Amino acid sequence: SINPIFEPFIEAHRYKVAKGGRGSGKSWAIARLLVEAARRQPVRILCARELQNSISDSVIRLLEDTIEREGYSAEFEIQRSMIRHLGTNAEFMFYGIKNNPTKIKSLEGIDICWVEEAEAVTKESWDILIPTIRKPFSEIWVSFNPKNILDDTYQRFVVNPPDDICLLTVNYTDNPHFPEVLRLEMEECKRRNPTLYRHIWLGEPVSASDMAIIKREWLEAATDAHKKLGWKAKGAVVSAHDPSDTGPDAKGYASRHGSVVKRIAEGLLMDINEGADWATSLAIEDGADHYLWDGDGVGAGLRRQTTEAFSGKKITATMFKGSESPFDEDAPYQAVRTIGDVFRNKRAQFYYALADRLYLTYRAVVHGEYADPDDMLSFDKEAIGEKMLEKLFAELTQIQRKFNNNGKLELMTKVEMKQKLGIPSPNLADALMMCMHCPALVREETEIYVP
Repeated sequence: SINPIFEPFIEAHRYKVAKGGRGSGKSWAIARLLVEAARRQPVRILCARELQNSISDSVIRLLEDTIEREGYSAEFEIQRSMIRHLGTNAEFMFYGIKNNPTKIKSLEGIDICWVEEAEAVTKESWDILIPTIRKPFSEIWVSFNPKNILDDTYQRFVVNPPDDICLLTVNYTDNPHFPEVLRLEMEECKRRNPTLYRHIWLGEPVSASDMAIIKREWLEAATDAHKKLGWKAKGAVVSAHDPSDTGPDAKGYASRHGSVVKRIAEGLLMDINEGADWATSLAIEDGADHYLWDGDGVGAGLRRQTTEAFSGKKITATMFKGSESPFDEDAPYQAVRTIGDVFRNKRAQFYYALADRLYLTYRAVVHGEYADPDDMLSFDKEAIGEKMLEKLFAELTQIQRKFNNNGKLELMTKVEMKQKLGIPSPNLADALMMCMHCPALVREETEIYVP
């Protein structure tokens, strides 16, 4: 008998999509149905995936194992990159979309395309693949484990689905032959990191909390926004350092030139002094006029080393304590209510400064609403590097408001984030937040003055 949950995939539908976490057996279910179809119809079946650096990355072994398991071996011809039924002449072929877009576009007579590990498939790859499956009554079958809700595959098939889709959600709980080997992994994870367990094993996509303060779409708009809207970085250079703690979590550094972010860096396997040396050296390299570091924890004693590093250079050095009452707390709140009435503390104050800059930039880029570039924020992608930029964005989107019994704005602490969300401390995000603050007044011709 075939897995009953997959019965709807036997009926005709243009799109057949199965999503869920690990151990659901969905790929085995799909392999079985395609083998049974191949035994009965002269179908050409394209097995596709985002990247196929070798044939061993494809589902070919899975199909062979399926054929052997059911006892169908004598019905088939097996080659390194082809399976063919000797009765119907049905054929399976295997290509990576990134690897052979030309070959894929040139394929004719395809009846079924199975895209496996489809969470890896990019918008560009879908746009290439889908128009090629153009035979009347041809079908696209898709199996994936959700990553982020905003990823193209999830958007394309779950959020804004096409006409004539059969969507199944299947997890290990729907697998009557869930392997003990996987049950062992699942329970281990469920206990150790409940949030991660829901993502990996219950197939829950990563999505922004309703309490999140910075949206991914704003960060995308803000990427190279100075190029998009055509302005240049003007202002002081501000750098900041998050020394993390005694644990493994990477240290953070961020630097900006006025409204344009120019560097985001991580500091691995450093003690507190190595970290401060690294960060102050980066600030010197970046031509910083102002440097801040988090002194609320392990960084509380770094003033001496920091000021010594800057000896002979006019660089201001400010210990940032996110737990303190907001800067200028008795001043009117702008954009009888004071700054202190609005924000619980400096961490909230400056995260909202960041969020505000980002939202304004988004409104400018996406909705064409004018804003002063000084009040915006752009990420210089070429300067920062795509890799570090993505790391930063993945942290920023998890920063969350928490309920406050005095109606003030307050955020979850990094310790709370680690404990509830099961993620490392967001030290890149915090480093960028700290460089929102410029408390030290200076001019080339004057003293540094801290009011």
